[PDB]
Amino acid sequence: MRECISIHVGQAGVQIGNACWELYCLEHGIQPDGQMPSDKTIGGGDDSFNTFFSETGAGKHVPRAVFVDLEPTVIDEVRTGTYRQLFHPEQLITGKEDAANNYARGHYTIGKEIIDLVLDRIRKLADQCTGLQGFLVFHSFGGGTGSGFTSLLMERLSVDYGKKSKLEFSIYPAPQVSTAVVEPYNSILTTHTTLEHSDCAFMVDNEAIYDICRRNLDIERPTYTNLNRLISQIVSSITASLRFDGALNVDLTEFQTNLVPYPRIHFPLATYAPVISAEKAYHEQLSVAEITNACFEPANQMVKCDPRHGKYMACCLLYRGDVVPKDVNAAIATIKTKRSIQFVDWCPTGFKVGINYQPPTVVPGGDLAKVQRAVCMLSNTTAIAEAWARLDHKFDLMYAKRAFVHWYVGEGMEEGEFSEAREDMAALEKDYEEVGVD
Amino acid sequence: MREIVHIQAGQCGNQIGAKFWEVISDEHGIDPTGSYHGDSDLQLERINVYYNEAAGNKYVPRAILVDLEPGTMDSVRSGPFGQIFRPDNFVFGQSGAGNNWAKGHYTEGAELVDSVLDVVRKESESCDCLQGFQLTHSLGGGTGSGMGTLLISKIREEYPDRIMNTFSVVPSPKVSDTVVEPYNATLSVHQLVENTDETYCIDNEALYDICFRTLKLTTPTYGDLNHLVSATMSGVTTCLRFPGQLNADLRKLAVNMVPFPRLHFFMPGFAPLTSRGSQQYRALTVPELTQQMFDAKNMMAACDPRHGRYLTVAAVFRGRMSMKEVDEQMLNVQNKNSSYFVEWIPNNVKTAVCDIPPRGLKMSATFIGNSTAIQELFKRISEQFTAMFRRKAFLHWYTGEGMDEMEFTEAESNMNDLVSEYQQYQDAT
Amino acid sequence: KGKNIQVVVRCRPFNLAERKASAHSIVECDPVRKEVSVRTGGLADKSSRKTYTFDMVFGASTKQIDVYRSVVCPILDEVIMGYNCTIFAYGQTGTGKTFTMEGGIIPRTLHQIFEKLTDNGTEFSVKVSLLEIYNEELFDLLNPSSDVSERLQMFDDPRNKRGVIIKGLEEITVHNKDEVYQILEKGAAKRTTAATLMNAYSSRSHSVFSVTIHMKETELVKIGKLNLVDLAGSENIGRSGAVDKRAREAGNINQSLLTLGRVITALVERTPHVPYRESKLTRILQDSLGGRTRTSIIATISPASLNLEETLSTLEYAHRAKNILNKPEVNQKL
Ligand SMILES: Nc1nc2c(ncn2[C@@H]2O[C@H](COP(=O)(O)CP(=O)(O)OP(=O)(O)O)[C@@H](O)[C@H]2O)c(=O)[nH]1
Ligand SMILES: Nc1nc2c(ncn2[C@@H]2O[C@H](COP(=O)(O)CP(=O)(O)OP(=O)(O)O)[C@@H](O)[C@H]2O)c(=O)[nH]1
Ligand SMILES: O=C1CCc2cc(-c3ccc(C(F)(F)F)cc3)ccc2N1
Ligand SMILES: [Mg+2]
Ligand SMILES: [Mg+2]
Repeated sequence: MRECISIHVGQAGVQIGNACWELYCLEHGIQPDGQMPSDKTIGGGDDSFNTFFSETGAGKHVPRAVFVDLEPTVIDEVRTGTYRQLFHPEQLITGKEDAANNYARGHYTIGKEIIDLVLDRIRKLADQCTGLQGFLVFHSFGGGTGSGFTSLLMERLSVDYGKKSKLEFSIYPAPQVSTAVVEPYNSILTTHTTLEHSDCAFMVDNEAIYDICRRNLDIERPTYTNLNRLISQIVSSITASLRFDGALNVDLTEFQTNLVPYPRIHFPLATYAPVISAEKAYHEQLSVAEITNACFEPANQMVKCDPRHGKYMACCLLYRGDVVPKDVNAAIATIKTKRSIQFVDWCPTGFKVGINYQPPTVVPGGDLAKVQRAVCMLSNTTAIAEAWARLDHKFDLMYAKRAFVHWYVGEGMEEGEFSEAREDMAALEKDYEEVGVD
Repeated sequence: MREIVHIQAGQCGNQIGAKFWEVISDEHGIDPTGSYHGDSDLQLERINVYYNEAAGNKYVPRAILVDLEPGTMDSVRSGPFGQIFRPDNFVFGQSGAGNNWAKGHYTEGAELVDSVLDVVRKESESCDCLQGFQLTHSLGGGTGSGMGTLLISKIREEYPDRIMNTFSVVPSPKVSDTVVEPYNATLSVHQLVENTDETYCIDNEALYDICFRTLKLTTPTYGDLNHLVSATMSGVTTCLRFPGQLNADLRKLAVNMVPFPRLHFFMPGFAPLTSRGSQQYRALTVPELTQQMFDAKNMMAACDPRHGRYLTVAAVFRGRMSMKEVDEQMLNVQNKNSSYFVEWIPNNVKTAVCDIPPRGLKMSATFIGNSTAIQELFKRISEQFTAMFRRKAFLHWYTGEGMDEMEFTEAESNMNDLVSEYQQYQDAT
Repeated sequence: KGKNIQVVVRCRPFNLAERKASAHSIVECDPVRKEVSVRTGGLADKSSRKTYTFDMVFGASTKQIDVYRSVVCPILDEVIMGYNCTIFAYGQTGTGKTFTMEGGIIPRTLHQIFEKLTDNGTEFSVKVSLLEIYNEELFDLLNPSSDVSERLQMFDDPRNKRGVIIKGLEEITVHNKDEVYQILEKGAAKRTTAATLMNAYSSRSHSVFSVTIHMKETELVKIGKLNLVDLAGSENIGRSGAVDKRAREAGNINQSLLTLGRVITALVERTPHVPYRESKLTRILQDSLGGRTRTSIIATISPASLNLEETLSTLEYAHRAKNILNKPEVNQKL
């Protein structure tokens, strides 16, 4: 049916997306060659199929994805990989010159050359393809490439497409530690401007997620890939719902519109539950209540937050595996009765949530065991804003240092823009607070 | 690609740079034919980009041979892997600096231009762009300095675009063969520092002491230490050039390293740092490398890490690291000292993991930071020069050198200005 | 000591380019107030305002001559005393660096200088120089006789640590006004820097014009010196879309402007180290920085809302400038 294409920015963007795609191939059972020895994709090109790839050739499935990188390094890996055989060279592009970590310079210097090719490349696919319900963006806040690239991308994409939805899965520097000095500069500067253009932005708790996942793992270490693995699987679940109707399938975006009362709130924070480590998956069979409850607990929360602190204007539920609404209701009563999750006065209603027939999607070689149901929720809290602030302060300090200016100025970027980022952040925090208050 | 030209010059560097290139060549594992012995494609490509392929798929090393005296190169050529370099590639002035930064400087330049131009043209042709150039020489010794001074300006001058790092041994403050010897260096370096974006220097004495002590050998060998140094350099090249799970571009890192391009340079650090017996026998635990690096001993130059302050420290791990190893290492640093960590900037340290663990030990790290004490110490040396100035010995020779006194004074002067910032570095955490 | 460094702000009449821009004048100049107010918006819409009070404030309306009179005439007397004085123009080109230099300012000045001196009746000589600082390199405009770059090196003359000596440049003295003009015309051509896409003309290079006057009267001998500095400004490369070289050069200066802002914040700091030597300009400037030299700054700003950064940047600057304590001393010599 509908096809979606994913964009990867930075080394991180590609890698993460890479996880996504292969998962898709596996889930379809389409061979990494791109033409599955398995029969053609489900329902022929299913909506899932088409988004993942298209059957052309015919009898070949080629994924709908564009991989972009300033630095040749990561993309070259792709070329190496078997998946590469699947991906026709058109899809995969590499860039000679890396970010190396300047949002502005990478953005300006790299972006100009790259954009034309990419836009064309995407364009052709876009033209050929029926279209995307939306497309996913991958990139790294920390990575210069993601920063610079995204900024360039956002405006252009926004301007051109307009209607087409945009979603960005971004990596938010863990408050625990940046990667670079640069990263705070990059992140804040890049993020604020782009975000406004973007419908919503997503950030990751590297620390929180890594800690949580790792702890869930009860593993000395998660693999970066493994970490990605979690990301992919959840996404796949997301795709699955829209792609294939579950017990309840909803327009994800349309629901999302419901979900976010405001464009002002680009995105509600989203969670996936139950929080499943491999071990966690092992430990229990999730129940509707269990998953929800688990989800509520911050341990579930990939982001480190006090869900208590934030209000819940509303939350969404995704369902995977078999589900019966009765159970849902039971969960509902449990949740509703439970004080702990606070509901904003504004939205009296939890609704709505959706259920998927198919059991939750998993990333291939998934570390975690399968869970009967998978769920995702959106909540809007002040606290989430706070996290941004948390990063912001360090950046602010940097600004105070006024160190890491002439690199930016070489890029001709101002302080004022940065200040604007800060002020916008403050804006935004205020807005978040305002909305956050019930 | 983005090959960088390797330069050996100064007698020191006549060894030392040569050692670096050769060892790097060893790192190449390309057979002496210049074909690639090494099966590994990955190394092969990376090396291959580095080394232009002669027919027979020979690898043309990116290097120039500079002779204080022509014999020196001869020894080099007679030395191993003479074959790998095509004799055409290098040429050296017979004269050399002569021990004199200025004297060498003036004399050398005429020769320098001819040699530089040909190679540079080739090199420029060779890769679409070079990341930069590396220089090996001993500033402390007269020629490294003498050649460097002349060479650096033009060479840097040629491409403002290119970013170059220079290597020179700094004279050991502990002792000098002659007072004059560091003198030649000082003017060279002083001029050099502004000229060159990046300088990497290790005090000879400390390296010798550390090397020797660690070695528990009677003495550190010149070559061996050079080898060690070259090893230090090699990892950086190898890791950056090579894929890495996390790889940082030079331009990032470099820009990153200075809390902004005003800070001229950062002083090198090597990891793992261990004693000869210790390191050889011992294997690094994940935390292990960090700890060694952390301690004063780690720094090639002798500095008290407290005395110095780190604008930033960067280490490149080579090979994979566990993320919790990442966590542990990072955590320790902040914990260890408030002052050690820069207050201003959290995550002071950056690290990248080399995609492939180095030949030999799986994990390797580099140290980044500055030693406050060391820089200050050096300035003191200039003061020693000043005292010498009271002597005003060999003013005439300097006159022959043609350098003005004022350059001397200013050269110290600028340094003096800078040095007091150096303390400031320590002052800031 | 010294009088505090004098800072005046001038808001340009909306540039025609501004008009093409359809730039809107956020900027309000209340010359009575000597207040200039900028619609920041803050986060909010530029209902929000940021208001500064200035030593002297000129709205767009302010006539050029007037400005000069108010700023130059008092300086000229200091020159005759033996003062060393410096006036630097910062701001936007639209704001009228170019508006100011196209007309005087320079041609007017040499005429008046002779008139005041000769009426003074002091036996005097007048020597002029004109150099441009381009990409951190010095180039002699003034003497086409001299090279495109004057042989430029600078050392400390021990009398003033900040005090410096620029070897090789020559100012040629002429008692008459006229000779000066002839030079003046010549100098200008050399001076001219690159034009920009955005602006018909731009100053690629900072221009430094210096007039030295030797005076003798019955015996007291005084030397007066005036430096007229015209800022070189950069535009965002990205905005410009300028050729990479052009962008690079702009970036260098632009970045240099940050460096300039860095030193300035140090001056405010009264921090132990002032990064004069990090720029040839600030090294040359160096003794002037709150120094013995009597210094005035003319910051030009565009009412246009469009350039937030420059408006903000100027505002920040104006605060910083005051902080440094200017010790103009009349350098009267007998
Ligand atoms: N979601 C993930 N984030 C990662 C992963 N590995 C690193 N990172 C994060 O990504 C950030 C670094 O960004 P990138 O590697 O994408 C760099 P980028 O190509 O955008 O620019 P440069 O490398 O500076 O040229 C930093 O915050 C890391 O913590 C990973 O496997 N997944
Ligand atoms: N660590 C090392 N230091 C060395 C070595 N050889 C010399 N040196 C030091 O370098 C300095 C001498 O410089 P050079 O060896 O480069 C002599 P150069 O050709 O530069 O000039 P001339 O004096 O004209 O011969 C001096 O401080 C020595 O102690 C070496 O192999 N290793
Ligand atoms: O194109 C232009 C106009 C001039 C300008 C001034 C500044 C500045 C001026 C003054 C300060 C300080 F001194 F107040 F710090 C800081 C920045 C920064 C950028 C620019 N760019
Ligand atoms: Mg990257
Ligand atoms: Mg020698």
